Amino acid sequence: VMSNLYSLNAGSLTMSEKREFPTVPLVKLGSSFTKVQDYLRRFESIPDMLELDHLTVSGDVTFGKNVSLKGTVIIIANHGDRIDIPPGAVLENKIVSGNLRILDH
Amino acid sequence: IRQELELSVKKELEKILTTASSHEFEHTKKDLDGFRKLFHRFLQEKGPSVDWGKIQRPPEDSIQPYEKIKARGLPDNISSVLNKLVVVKLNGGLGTSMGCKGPKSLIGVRNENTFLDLTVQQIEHLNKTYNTDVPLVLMNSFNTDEDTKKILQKYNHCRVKIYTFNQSRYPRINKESLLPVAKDVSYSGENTEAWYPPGHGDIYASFYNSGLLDTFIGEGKEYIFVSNIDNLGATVDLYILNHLMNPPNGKRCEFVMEVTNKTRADVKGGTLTQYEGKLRLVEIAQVPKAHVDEFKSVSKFKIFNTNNLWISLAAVKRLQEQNAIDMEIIVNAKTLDGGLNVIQLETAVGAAIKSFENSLGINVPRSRFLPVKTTSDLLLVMSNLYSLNAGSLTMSEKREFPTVPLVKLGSSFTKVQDYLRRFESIPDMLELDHLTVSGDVTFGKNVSLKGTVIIIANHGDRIDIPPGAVLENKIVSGNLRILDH
Amino acid sequence: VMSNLYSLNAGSLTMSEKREFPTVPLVKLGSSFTKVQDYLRRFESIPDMLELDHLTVSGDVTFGKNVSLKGTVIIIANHGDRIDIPPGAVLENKIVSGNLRILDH
Amino acid sequence: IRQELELSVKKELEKILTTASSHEFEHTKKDLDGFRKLFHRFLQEKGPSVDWGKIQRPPEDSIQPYEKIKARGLPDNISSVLNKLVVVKLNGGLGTSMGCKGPKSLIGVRNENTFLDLTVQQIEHLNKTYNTDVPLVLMNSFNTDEDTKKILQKYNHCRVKIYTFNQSRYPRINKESLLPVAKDVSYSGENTEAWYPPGHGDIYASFYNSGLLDTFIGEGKEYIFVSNIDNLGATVDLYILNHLMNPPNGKRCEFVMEVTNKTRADVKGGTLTQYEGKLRLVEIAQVPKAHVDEFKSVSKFKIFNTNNLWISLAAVKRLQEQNAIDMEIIVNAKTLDGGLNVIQLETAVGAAIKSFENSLGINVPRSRFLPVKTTSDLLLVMSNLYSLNAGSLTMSEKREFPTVPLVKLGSSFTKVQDYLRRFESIPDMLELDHLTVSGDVTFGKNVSLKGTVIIIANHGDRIDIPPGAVLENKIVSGNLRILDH
Ligand SMILES: O=c1ccn([C@@H]2O[C@H](COP(=O)(O)OP(=O)(O)O[C@H]3O[C@H](CO)[C@@H](O)[C@H](O)[C@H]3O)[C@@H](O)[C@H]2O)c(=O)[nH]1
Ligand SMILES: [Zn+2]
Ligand SMILES: [Zn+2]
Ligand SMILES: [Zn+2]
Ligand SMILES: [Zn+2]
Ligand SMILES: [Zn+2]
Ligand SMILES: [Zn+2]
Ligand SMILES: [Zn+2]
Repeated sequence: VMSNLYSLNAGSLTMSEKREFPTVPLVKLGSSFTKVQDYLRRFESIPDMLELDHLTVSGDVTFGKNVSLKGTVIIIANHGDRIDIPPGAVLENKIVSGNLRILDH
Repeated sequence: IRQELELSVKKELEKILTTASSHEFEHTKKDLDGFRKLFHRFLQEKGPSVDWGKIQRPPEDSIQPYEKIKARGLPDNISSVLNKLVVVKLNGGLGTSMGCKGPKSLIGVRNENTFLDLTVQQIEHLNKTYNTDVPLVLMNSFNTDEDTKKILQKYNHCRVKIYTFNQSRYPRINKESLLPVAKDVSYSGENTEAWYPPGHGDIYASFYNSGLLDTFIGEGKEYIFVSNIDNLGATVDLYILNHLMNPPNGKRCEFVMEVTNKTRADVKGGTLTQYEGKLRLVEIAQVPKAHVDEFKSVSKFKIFNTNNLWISLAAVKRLQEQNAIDMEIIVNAKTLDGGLNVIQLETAVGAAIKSFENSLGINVPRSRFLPVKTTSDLLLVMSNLYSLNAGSLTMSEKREFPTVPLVKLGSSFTKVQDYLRRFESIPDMLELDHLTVSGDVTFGKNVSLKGTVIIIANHGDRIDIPPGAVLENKIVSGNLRILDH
Repeated sequence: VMSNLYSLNAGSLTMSEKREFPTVPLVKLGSSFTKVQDYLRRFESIPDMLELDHLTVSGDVTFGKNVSLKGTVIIIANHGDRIDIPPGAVLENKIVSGNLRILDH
Repeated sequence: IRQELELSVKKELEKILTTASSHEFEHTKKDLDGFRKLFHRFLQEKGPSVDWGKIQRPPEDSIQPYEKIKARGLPDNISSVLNKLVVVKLNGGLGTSMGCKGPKSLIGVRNENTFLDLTVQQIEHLNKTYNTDVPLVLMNSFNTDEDTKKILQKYNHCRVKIYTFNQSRYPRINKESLLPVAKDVSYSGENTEAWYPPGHGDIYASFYNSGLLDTFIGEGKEYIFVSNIDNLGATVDLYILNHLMNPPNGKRCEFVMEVTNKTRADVKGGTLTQYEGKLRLVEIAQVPKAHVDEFKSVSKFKIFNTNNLWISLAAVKRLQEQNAIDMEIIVNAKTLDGGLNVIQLETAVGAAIKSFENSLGINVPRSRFLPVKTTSDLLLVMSNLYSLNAGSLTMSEKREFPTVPLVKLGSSFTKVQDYLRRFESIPDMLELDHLTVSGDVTFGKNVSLKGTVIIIANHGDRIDIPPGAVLENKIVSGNLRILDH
């Protein structure tokens, strides 16, 4: 609902005219995202989901600004591990797993 | 300059020619002739491109929905139309994508039936029920010709007339220097890396030179139906056939291609446009990089090409006789193990649709387009998700939702041996929707996969899904090993 | 006592006649199964132990519905690791170990 | 509308006022008056209020190269010229960024010497060698005043007259209400929730009201040298002082700020320009909408402000008693304990340069601009890379190349306490160019770092660099625990 997948007017949401395929994508964020505070925290910005179809996020994950999610994206971070998807990242039909931490210099 | 290039290449080509066993010299000469013409055309125009201004969406009567065709009903006498048809299957390729050495056609698909077994079973059963005699023509390649002929013996008692004709063989040409890399050696020289099957497209030239189209046109045949051996959906359709040999208002269509609607997946290409009065198959490479996104857009172009084509022998002969048959030049670059950057010129059978009169598209269900590119497809096709009869696969009546699920097995599964190894049995996928398997994974017997199952095993780790396991909308990760006690 | 290993009638328990041999099997559930609450929560249902001899389960372990245990089963989840036995899983003469998490979708 | 709301706010402030300290009651209003003036002023000009056209680059001789001043620069008499000067240091800052409450000035920088200790040392040694009497003055804040006045007992016997004055404290203002945050709890609820220092501008208002202006101008002082206590480079320069009090052609300069060339790091600061006939300090904020990217361009504006200023007390009195002092209103916002969003108004001391006659910048070497803001700077300053003499740091002459090396310590090193703990001694960094350390890292005694050194201890991991280790153009990673036996 927050993504550009949808458009809001007069308190009414409708799917984007720019959605190439009429269907609503599938998105399952893990337990790390369950609480709204956490959800908001972990998305630097709401990524581009206009071309998205499947999205599975499981572990400890974060999203920088201007990430773009297309088609089937399965990001999975194992227990203990964490994944920091860098900003501007374009994930299209990728399955991304492991343990990556991005730190300030 | 360009002329000097051409003539410089060709007399070197003449030098190559001088090497030949007489066994298959004259048939070599033609191929060289064919190549050379391709090369003459190659430099006739460069940066092959299309004027986007002159492009248009096809008229609504130029791509008819298959359900109208089926609406019309099947023909009054199936025999008389089946006897006017000939089945052609493309067999140019081998199972290296599936990690098998031999021709693809031979890889086992379901219950010890290989692709070829399935095609043969189909046409045979077709004949047996309709008391007709349809031929099967296999367009082989130098990589598959021999490997393939060896096994044709199995079909001596099966009720079908299997033919064969070898596709051309063109020299790979170096990229920087537009010269051929061949050392004037035969096939036996292990210089097979210096040759290639031009195109699925040269079939016109290859089918003409084989003399089978004259046999068949003389034998009272009107149409050939070309498809791939791996495309399990490319059955011979009696409705499409009816619309071909009993045409309404007397419109004879020389060339009709099956198209289907695009998914976000298959945006790849092969969409019909109206260009300069006639239908044209347009591929992404042909489109400028300015309008490449607009070309992919599903509003403007809703369909794409299934290389299921029905063509009239007559028109093939007429057009090939005149060299009026026209297809864009695919310049395909490759770098092989030897460490050599080369290009190889080729053509796509579909692209010729613009040279035929009254060319037509018909939007067939995806059911007719089930390419088995890789082992994940195999998993679909082997499961109870599908049902096999007379070499024809159809989706299970027990599939609650009409869609085909999505399945992506990792690199550990890529090779058929590995795939078979890792599945103790083919699991229940009747209720499946998404399946992603990534790492080192194994499946015991009587596993059941429902909805969205994402099994993921990390690098190094391994997952042994125990037998009888029911995974429904689960995402399972980690490292579990099950050992015998 | 809870399994199909015993049949209950009018309060009275009697070992199932279907049991091949009159011997009672050996079962040792780890510390994570000591409290009745955990135990109950950790077995989505009572598995099939009618052909069981040896059951040893140690560590963080979870059972799905309809699991079938036969002969000798040893399930060892190390410190920090968990093991979720998927439902319907039949284990017959096996030692199963490692770290496997089964999450909903 | 705006005025109607302003007066509404003024009433509230009067409601604030009625509570105060008997002994410290009155001046509060003086501070408060300054506040409204600020409020009036900030509503007077809403928006950019500055075009892009009238701005031009400073003409040459607007700013003179320090090398030109140092040429035949030392005065014939250094006592008399020093006797006319008073040193002012900005002490209204805490070391919370370095993880301590205390005023930043009190944080030990080198060999148990604090920033203050260094300054005091410097001017004391000045006095002792040149037989003069230079005063030192601290601009304190309500966060540092008491804490500073408590420890000033140290320098009782040190030959230097130290004075102190507290800058104004203004009430924060709510972003939507435009009314004072005014929790006023009372101040028992802490100030950060309740009050703030106006940033550097006030210096003119509070330095006058303290009576020190009249004192020093009356004592026989002509000039006042302003800088930060954390800027180790900002020493009393006798050459600048000579070009200042003994100017050529008798042209006296009432205001002069030291600027320096912009490195890639210092492209975010404010820069000197010529606007409407006079030199002015311009800020990013001052440059709305179009033409913004060019401001950053080092081609257009090659220098930035060091905040090392020299001013005439006479000019300050003359301009302050006329309220002719004009600085661009700066508005900033944030909140935390309040769980609020809050606005506070302040000004900048450097901005006032426009309101002075014969304003003149000078381009000093970075030698004089060395702001110690983080532990990473402490490591740099504490190392053999710098030599200490009488509170003055100078880069080692042994340093082959004049450039300062880059060093970045991790989150584990942010607090000076942790930082000190993690270095059994300051390593040799004299041949260092590039140092990056991240994670749980510790250094033994007599470590030597040369060239580029990257030390990465991943999450959970520790790295104990063994003592005496010499690391030269290495990147060390992993997990190593060195224990005692
Ligand atoms: O020069 C060649 C190469 C391959 N083949 C045969 O045909 C198939 C090659 O086609 P495939 O690898 O299945 O993909 P494409 O070459 O793109 O051709 C067809 O199969 C694709 C399956 O996705 C469809 O997308 C295309 O539209 C359709 O033209 C192989 O099985 C070979 O037996 C030939 O006859 N000649
Ligand atoms: Zn031969
Ligand atoms: Zn094989
Ligand atoms: Zn459940
Ligand atoms: Zn000068
Ligand atoms: Zn300050
Ligand atoms: Zn002293
Ligand atoms: Zn600490």
